[PDB]
Amino acid sequence: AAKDVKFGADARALMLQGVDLLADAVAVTMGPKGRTVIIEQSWGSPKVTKDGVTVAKSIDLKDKYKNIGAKLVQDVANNTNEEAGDGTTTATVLARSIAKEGFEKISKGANPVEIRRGVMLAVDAVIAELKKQSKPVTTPEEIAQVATISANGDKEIGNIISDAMKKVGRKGVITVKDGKTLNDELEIIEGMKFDRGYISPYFINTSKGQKCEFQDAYVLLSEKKISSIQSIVPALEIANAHRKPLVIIAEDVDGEALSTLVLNRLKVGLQVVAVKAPGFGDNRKNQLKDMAIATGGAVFGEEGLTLNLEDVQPHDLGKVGEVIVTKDDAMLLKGKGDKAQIEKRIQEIIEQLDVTTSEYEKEKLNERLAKLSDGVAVLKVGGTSDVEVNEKKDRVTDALNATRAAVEEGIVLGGGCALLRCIPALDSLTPANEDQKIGIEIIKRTLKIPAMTIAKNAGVEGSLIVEKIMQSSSEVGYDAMAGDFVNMVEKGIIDPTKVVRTALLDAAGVASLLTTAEVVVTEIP
Amino acid sequence: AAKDVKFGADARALMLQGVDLLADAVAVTMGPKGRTVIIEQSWGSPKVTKDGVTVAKSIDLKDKYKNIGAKLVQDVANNTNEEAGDGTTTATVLARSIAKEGFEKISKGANPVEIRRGVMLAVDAVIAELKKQSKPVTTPEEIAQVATISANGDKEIGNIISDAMKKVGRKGVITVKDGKTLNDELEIIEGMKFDRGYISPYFINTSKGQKCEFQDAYVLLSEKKISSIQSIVPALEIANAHRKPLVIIAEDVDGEALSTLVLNRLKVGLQVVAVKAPGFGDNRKNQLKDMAIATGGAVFGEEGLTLNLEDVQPHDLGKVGEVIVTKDDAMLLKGKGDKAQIEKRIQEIIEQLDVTTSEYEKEKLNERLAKLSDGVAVLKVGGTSDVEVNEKKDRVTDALNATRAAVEEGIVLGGGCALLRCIPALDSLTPANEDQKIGIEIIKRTLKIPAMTIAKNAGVEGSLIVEKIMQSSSEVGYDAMAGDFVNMVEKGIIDPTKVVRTALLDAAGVASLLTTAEVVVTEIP
Amino acid sequence: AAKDVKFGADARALMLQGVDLLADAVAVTMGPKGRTVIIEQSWGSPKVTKDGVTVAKSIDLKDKYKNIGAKLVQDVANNTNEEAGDGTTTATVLARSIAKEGFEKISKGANPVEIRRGVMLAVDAVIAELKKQSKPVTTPEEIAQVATISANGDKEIGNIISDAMKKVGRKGVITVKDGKTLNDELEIIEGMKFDRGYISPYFINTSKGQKCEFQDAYVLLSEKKISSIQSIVPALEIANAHRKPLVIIAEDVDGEALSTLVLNRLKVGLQVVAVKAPGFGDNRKNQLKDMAIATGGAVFGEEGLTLNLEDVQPHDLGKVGEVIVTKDDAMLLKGKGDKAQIEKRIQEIIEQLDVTTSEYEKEKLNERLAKLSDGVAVLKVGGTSDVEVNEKKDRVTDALNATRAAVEEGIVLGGGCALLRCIPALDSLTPANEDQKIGIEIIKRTLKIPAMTIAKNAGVEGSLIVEKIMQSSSEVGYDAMAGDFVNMVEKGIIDPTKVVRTALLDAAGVASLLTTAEVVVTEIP
Repeated sequence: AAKDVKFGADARALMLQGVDLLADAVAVTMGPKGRTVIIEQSWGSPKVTKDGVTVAKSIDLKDKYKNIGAKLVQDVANNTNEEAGDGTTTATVLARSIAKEGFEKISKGANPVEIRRGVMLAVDAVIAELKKQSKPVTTPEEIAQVATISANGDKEIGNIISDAMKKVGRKGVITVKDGKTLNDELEIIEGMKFDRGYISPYFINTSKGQKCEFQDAYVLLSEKKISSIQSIVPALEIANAHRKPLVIIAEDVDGEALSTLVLNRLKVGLQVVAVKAPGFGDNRKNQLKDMAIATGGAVFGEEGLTLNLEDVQPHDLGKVGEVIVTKDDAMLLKGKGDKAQIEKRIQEIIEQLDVTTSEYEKEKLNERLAKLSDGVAVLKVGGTSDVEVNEKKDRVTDALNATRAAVEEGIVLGGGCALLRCIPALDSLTPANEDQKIGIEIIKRTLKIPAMTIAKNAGVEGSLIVEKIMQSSSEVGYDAMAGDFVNMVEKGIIDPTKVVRTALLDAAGVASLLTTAEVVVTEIP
Repeated sequence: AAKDVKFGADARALMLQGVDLLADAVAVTMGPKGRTVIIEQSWGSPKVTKDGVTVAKSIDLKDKYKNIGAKLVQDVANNTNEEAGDGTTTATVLARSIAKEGFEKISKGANPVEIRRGVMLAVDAVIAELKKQSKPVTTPEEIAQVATISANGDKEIGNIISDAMKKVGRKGVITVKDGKTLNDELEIIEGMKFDRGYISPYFINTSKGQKCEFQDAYVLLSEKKISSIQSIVPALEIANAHRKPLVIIAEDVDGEALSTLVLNRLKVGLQVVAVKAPGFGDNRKNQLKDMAIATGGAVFGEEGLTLNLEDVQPHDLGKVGEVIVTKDDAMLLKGKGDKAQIEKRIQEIIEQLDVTTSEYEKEKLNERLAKLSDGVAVLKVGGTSDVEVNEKKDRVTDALNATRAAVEEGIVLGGGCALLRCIPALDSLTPANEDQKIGIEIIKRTLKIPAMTIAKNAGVEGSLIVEKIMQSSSEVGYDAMAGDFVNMVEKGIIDPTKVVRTALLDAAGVASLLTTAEVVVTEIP
Repeated sequence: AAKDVKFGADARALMLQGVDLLADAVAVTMGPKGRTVIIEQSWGSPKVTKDGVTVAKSIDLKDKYKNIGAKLVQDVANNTNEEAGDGTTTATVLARSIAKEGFEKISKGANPVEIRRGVMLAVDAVIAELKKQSKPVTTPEEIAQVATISANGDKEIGNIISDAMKKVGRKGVITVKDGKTLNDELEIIEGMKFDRGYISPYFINTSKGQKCEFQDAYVLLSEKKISSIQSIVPALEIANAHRKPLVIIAEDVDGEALSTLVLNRLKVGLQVVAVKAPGFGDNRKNQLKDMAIATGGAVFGEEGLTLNLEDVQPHDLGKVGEVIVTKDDAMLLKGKGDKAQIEKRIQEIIEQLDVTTSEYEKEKLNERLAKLSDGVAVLKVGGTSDVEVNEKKDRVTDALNATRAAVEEGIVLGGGCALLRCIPALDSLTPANEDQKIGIEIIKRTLKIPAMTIAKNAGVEGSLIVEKIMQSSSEVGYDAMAGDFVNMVEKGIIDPTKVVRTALLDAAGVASLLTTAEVVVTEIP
C-alpha cells in the first residue's frame, strides 16, 4: 500500500482547508435562528435539516488530507459529545477558529509547543472561571424551571420531568415509553441499569436511534468469558422452544460465539443479544450475583455450584419484563426471581455497608444497593396518535438529557454569552513568554466566536452585538429569538455548564493536535 | 461516499436554475387551453399529454444541484396535492415565481429571514381574504350546480353525484364501479372505510391508478403487532385450501412477516394484503372490536379469549364481499357476521354516546358509529363498451373528487381569478421594515402569475388581460375557452377553495425553504 | 433516468427535421411509377422494395428528437391505416407538408392555436366536399367493375370477388384459402367471426402476415375472467390426450394464466390461443351462449349450471373445423354441436327481434342473428404451384380489401386527383382572422401534394401536370402509367373514399399535434 507523506506547514495547510469546510457547514445551523442545509441522499428526496450533528456526520471530502482534517474534527467533537446535540457544533466552530488563528502565528515565526502551552493555560483559566460563575440546581422548583426552559415552555413536560426526578433522586434512572393514551403519565417499575453497551453493532433492533429492544427475554449470567466458546446453542434450544428471547452477560464474547452470532443475526436475526459484564473483579462477581438474585437465574461459571453452558434448563436462566441496550448503556426491566431472597440479599448488602469501611468499598456497596433497592421511573408519554407521540417522545428525551446534564454541574447563560462573561478572567493570567502570550490572545479572540455566529445566523451584525453584550450587565444577554437584550435566567436562555466545559476542552484538544501535527502520511489513490 | 459542498447564493443559483426547468415544463399545461408535451418513453411511442402532474413526475435533470431543486419543488407541490391534478401545477409555478423574485432581492442586499417573514405575513393575509370572499355549498341545488360544472356540463353525471351525496351526507363514503350495463346507476351497500393505506408498494394489483383490489377475501384482526413474527402461514394454509383471498390488520408488520410477504408476492403473488390498524390506543381496540363484529371474525390477540396466529379455523377469520386499499386509503365491502350482534353493538355505542361527555369521546364514538351504521354508496357507471366505461369512470372520479373538495371549504372564481381578487387585501398590511415590505411586494407580483400563464397559454396577451380583470367587476373574469370576459359563477368557471389555499401554502413553504437554504451538500459523480 | 428538455420552436425544428426524413423516404414509393428503396437487413441480401409501409416501418433515426418526430408520424399514419397499404404514404406526405408549411408561419409570428383551428376548419370543409363529389357502389355490375379495377384488370378475380360479395351481402365475411387445384373457386361454409384480436403477440403461428392459425381445435367459453387464475391445465390435460388444439374465450387473461401461457408457448408452443370476449355486458353473455350453441360447448362460469375450469370433459368443450385470429380480428370455422338446437336458438332470436323495440336492442339482435344464420364465404384460390398460389392469394386479399373499403363509402378519382377536385370548396370558407386564413392557405397548398409527388415519381414535371389537371374537366385526370390525360372512372384510376378521408384526417391531426407541441422531454444517452 503505497503512501504519501507531507511535512509541517505544508500538511497543516491542507488539514485546515479540510477543517474549515466542516466548520462552515456546521456553523450555519447554530443558535435558535439556525438556517437549513439541504443534504442530498441518493435515492429519495433531498433531506432538509437544521441539526448540526447530522450535517457534521454527513460530509466527507474527496482529497485525502482535507478528509483527515474533517475526520479529526468529527471523531472528537462528535464522538465525545453524544449526550446532547448542542455542544458538537460549538466544539467544531471553536476548534476551527483556534486552529486557523494559530496557523497564522506559527506561519509568522512562533513556536508551536509554546502556543499550545499558552492555549492550555488559557483554557484552564476559563474553565476555572466557568466553575465559579456557574450556579447550581438543587431544589425541585429550580428543577422545574430548568426543565420547562429546556422543553421550550412546556409546563406539563417540565412538571412531569421534575416529578420523576425528585421521586427517583438526582442519580436515579429515567426512561421514556409510549403509554397508548391521550395523557402523559409517570410510572416507576422494577428494573436495573448498568453502563456496558452492546458488543455487536449488528444487534441493532428498532433501528432508528441506534437501539436494541426486546421483550420478556431470558437472562444468562456467565462469569467465565465465552470468548471463542461454542456450545452456546444449548440455550438457543430452549430459547427457540419458548419463543421468548434471551440475553447473555459474559466477561467477553469472541471467536466462535462472536462469529456465529453476528452472521446468524444478519441472516436469521434470532432474539438474543450479548453484553459485557458490568463490573470489575470481585465487584463484578458480586454484581452478577445480585443480578442473578434479581432475575431468578444463576451464574454459568463452573466454580462452586456445577453448571455449564453445555446444558440449560428453563429455571436456570433469568427472566425479566423488558430490556433495552444501546451504545455504552444497557438496562433490564421487571426481573423475576425470589422476591424474598432479594430482600435477604438487600439485608446482606446492608450489613456489608455496616462492616466495611473503605471509600471504594462503601462506594461499590452503595452502587450494588441502589441497583436493586430502587426501581427505574418510566415516562409513559401519550397523545392523540403515534405521529404526535413519536415526536413528543423525542422532545421529552431532549429535555430529560438537558436537565440531567444541568443537575450535574449547574447552568449558565445560554446563547454563548457564558464564554463572553469569562473573558475578563484572561486578564489576570500572565505568560511565561511572548509565544505563550499569543497563546492567550488566541483564546481572547476565539471566545467571542459562538456569540458572533449565533448573531450572524439571526441576520444581525455580530461584532455590534458582542461589543454591547460585553459592556452590558453581567446578567443580561442577547436573545436571537426576540432580537433584543434580556435577562437570560429570567427569560430562560440557559444551557448546562457541562456542555460548555466539554465543548471548550475538546475544541482546545483538537486544535492543539491539529496545529502541532508535524507529519501526515496518507494512502495514495 | 465523497461529497461536494456549495454555499449561499452559489448553491441557490443552481437550485433555482434547476427549478425553472420543471416550472417551465409544467406551466405550459395550465388552464383549459393548455398545450401538449411530448414525453419520450424508451420502448414505445412517445407519449403525448396535456396533464401537469405527469410532466412534473417525468423530468429528472442531470446535474446534481439542478436535480435537487427540481426534486424539492416536486416532492412537496406534488406529494402534498394528491387529491386532484389541478393544484400541483399552480403550486410549482407560484413557487418558481416567488423564488426567482426573491433571489433577485437577496442578491441585491436584502436579509433572507426578513423576506421570509414578510412573505409568510402576506400569505396569511391572502388566505384570510380567501376564507372571506369564498362562498359555501350546502344545498343539493348548489351541489348539483358545482358537480355539473366540474364534469363539464354533464347533467347526468352531476345529477347522480348529487343524488349519492345527499343520500350518504357530506361526510359519507363514495366509490365508483363498472355496472356492466348501458346506464349509470347509484347503489348503496354494506361496507366500511378507514384511513390507513397499504404498507407494501409491492401489493399493487390492478396496477393502473396505484390500487390494490381483491374479491371475497378473508379478514384477519390482530391487536398484537406481527412485526418480525412468522407463523402467519397457518392462515395461509386455509387461505390456499379455500382459494378465496385474505386480508390482515395488524398493529404493524415487520421483519419475518414483511420480508416473507414482499418476496412471495413478488414471486408468487398470493392473495393477501397487509394494512396498519385504523385507530389509536383504546379507540383502536374498540374499533377492531367493531370491525370484528362487522366481519364475523375475532381479534387475534392473546388477551382475554385465547386465540393465536399459530392456528386458524375458517370461522375465526372475517369475511367481506370486496376490499380496496390504496395510498392512505383502505375500505371493505359487504362484511359477513352476526347481523343481530351488529345491531347489539350499535345499541352499545348508542348508550356509550349517551353516557360519555367529552368532546374527544363523543367524536370517536360518532366515528365508530358511522363506520357501521351507514353503508357506502357505489356508483355503477355504465356504457356501450369498456373503452367508454374506463374513461367515463375516470371522469366521474374527477368530478367526485372536485365536488368533495368543494363541499369542504366552498368554491371561488376559477381561472386563477380568485388570487387576483385577493390582491387588494395586501394594501392594509403594514411591514415592520423595508425587507418585510419587499416580502409583500413579492407576493403582490406573484399573485398575478396563474392568470397571466393561463392567458398566455390561450395565446392572448397576458398583462393586457390581467390589468382589465383587475379593474373590472368583482364577479366577472376571463374565460380562456371562449376568449372573453364573463360572469364566472354564472358560466361555471370555478374551483374549490381548498385547492387554491393548499397551493398557495405549499408554494410559499417551498419558496421560503429554497430562498433561505444556506448549504447544499451533494454526492460527487 | 436523467432527462433533457427543449422548448417551443427549438424542439419543433428538430422534430420536423426528423419527420422530413421519413417523409422523403416514403414519398418516393408513391403512385404506380413508384421507385425502389434498398433496405439493408443485417444477415442476408439487401431487400429491395417499392412498398411505402415497409420503408416507413423500417427507418429509425439516431438523434432522440428526430426519432420522436419520425415515430410520431409513424405510429399514427401507419397504425391507423392497417386496412390497405395505400393510404399510409399519402398520410405521411400530407403530414410533413402541412407541418413544414405551418412551421414557417409560426416562425414568422402567427399564433399556433389559431392556425390549428383554421386548418381543422379547412379539413372539415374538404371532407364535406369529398362526401359530396363521391359516388356510391351498390350494384353487382359496379362491384365487378371496381373489383376488376382494383385487381389490375384481372376479370376472373374481380368476377369471383363480386360473386362472393353479392352472395354473402355487403356486410358479409370473406376469407381466402389455397384450394390445391388449378382453378380458383368460391365456397361458403359454416363459421363465425368477431372483432376481438389475439391477446399475446407471442401466439403468432404461420408468422408471415402476423396471423394465428390452427385446425380442428377445441373451444372454451368462460364468462368469468381467468385473470390471475391457474388451473387452466385441466383443459390442457385432455388437449394433450387428444392431440387436437384448443381455444379459450375469457373475459380477460392475466397473471397466472398469462405468464404461464406466454412462456410455455415460447418454449413448448402448445396448441392453445387466448382471445377476449366478443361482446359487452348482457349482450356478451347472450353472444357467448349463441357461440356455445354453435360450437357444442358450454360456458365455464359457475352461475346457473355447475361447471369449472378445475375439471374438463371432452363433451364440455366446443369443437370447430378451423380458427383464424389476428390483430383485432378472430374467426371460427365449421362449428360442431346440436344442429337442431342451433335452429331453436335462431327461432329464439327471431322472436326476440319480434318482441324487442329499441334501436340498440334490435341492432345487437341482428348482429347475433347474422353471426349464426349466415355462413362465411371462403375463396379457394388455385394455380399451378404454390409459388404462384402464394402470390395470387396476396393479390386477391388486396383486391378484396380494396372493394370492401370501396363499398363502405364509394369511390373517387384515383391518382390523388380527388383532393385536387376538392380545392374549389376552400373558396367559400371564410376565416375569423388572418391566422385562421393562413390556416386555410396551408391546406390550399398541401392539397396539391400527392398529385405533384406521383407526377414527379413518373419523371414528369409536377406543377405543369397539376395546373393542367386543375383547369381541365372534372372527370379527366392524369394517368402516370400511360403518361397522359384520360377519363379516370372510364380507364379505372380510382380509390376508395374512406382511404382519402382517413388519410387527410390523420395527416391533419398529426400535423396539428406536431406544430403545437410546446415542450419535448427525452432521455439523455
